[PDB]
Amino acid sequence: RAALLRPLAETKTLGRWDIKCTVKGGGTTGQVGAIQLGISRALQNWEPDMRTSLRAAGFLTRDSRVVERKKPGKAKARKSFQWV
RNA sequence: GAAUCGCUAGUAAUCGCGGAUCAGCAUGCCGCGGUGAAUAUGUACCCGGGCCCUGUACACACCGCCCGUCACACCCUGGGAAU
Repeated sequence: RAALLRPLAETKTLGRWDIKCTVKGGGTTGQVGAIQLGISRALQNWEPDMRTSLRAAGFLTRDSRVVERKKPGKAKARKSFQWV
């Protein structure tokens, strides 16, 4: 909740807007991030003037750390068995 | 225990979920997603690889070649009393 309210604890006393939302897929941190960045998209009600206040702190871009798959042979994407 | 192994950001660690072969079956394997950091001093060190510059009796290429005593067999030869 604190995480999803930071996106508007700047240049907004919270007393100006309404958000009707929805989210699916993934997990507890995935969904919260998804909602956060959706708000970050739709903060374009004032289009050419809010990305000013936003990009500075970094409230615009996705976390492109999408999970790294499992390769063969190993037991994970970087873990490896033990040779002697 | 000595040691020794695995890893530099969605990774480590754990969380389960899903296949596989198959009537009967996974602590195994393959895949998928949840959550999720430590640390970047960098080539000093052991380590590993390359360069090129020197030295080599090595070329099966140093786990290489290789010397010497002793134990062993055959062969040849010297000294040697006395002849």
